[PDB]
Amino acid sequence: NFRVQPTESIVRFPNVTNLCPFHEVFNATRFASVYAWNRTRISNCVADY
Amino acid sequence: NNSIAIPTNFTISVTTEILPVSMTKTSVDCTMYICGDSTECSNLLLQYG
Repeated sequence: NFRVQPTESIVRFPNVTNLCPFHEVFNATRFASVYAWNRTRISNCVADY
Repeated sequence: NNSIAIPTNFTISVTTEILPVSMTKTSVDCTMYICGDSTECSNLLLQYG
């Protein structure tokens, strides 16, 4: 019998999903008082690191 | 004992008779069915004789 063919098209579910609070802690001006560790709950995502 | 009945007219009657002669001739791609078109699964399949 006969067939194979490769060419990878991996068009993906998202389009422009929001990144993350990343590049906002890596790049913030004023952090918290040390014991008040400014944990957040980093947001919804495209936290594609 | 001694009486017979004899036709005096007749009747030309056409009846039909339908008969199957042939059925659909299929073919199967044993691998592409079993193993899916594109799989080292097929490489496992040849084990089965």
